[PDB]
Amino acid sequence: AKATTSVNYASNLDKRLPELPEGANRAQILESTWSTEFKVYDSFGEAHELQIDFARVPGEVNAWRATVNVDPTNADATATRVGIGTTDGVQNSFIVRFDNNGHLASVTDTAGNVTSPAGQVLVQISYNVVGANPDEAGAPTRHTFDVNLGEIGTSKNTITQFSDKSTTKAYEQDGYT
Repeated sequence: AKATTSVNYASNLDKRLPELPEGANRAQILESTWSTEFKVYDSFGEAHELQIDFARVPGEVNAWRATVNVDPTNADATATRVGIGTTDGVQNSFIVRFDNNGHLASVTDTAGNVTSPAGQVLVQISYNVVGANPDEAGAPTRHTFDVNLGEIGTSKNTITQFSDKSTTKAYEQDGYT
């Protein structure tokens, strides 16, 4: 068994999606969110569900908040965290921003850590592997891997924000059982 080390995403987020309204109902939450899921693997051979939900940042054009959880039905226990270069001092969301052409521009985590202005965009992810024996100090054992959103400034194999149907999804990961 090989633990996942990278998950690659591509495809589009519809620039025209409505912002989530104040006191949204069930149908309104669904309408304002693009939800994605994909299977990753831990080092013990077990599969986990990686869920990333995207929604526009109210009040900032070309900006979306992505909320990430491994195993949504156990998300309190997995305590997923995401960051740029780290998963310490951070929550489980990031803001992805696009330029006026619809192309990826930056990702910023909840601590303010931000991608370089050019090149590939990697978001580090970690979560507790539940049931795994804790570590030396007793802390829960975690699995870390990257989410690769593509190359800044290009549409090929990269997440985009055009005025077109939402299609963003994970296309590949590298672990297996």
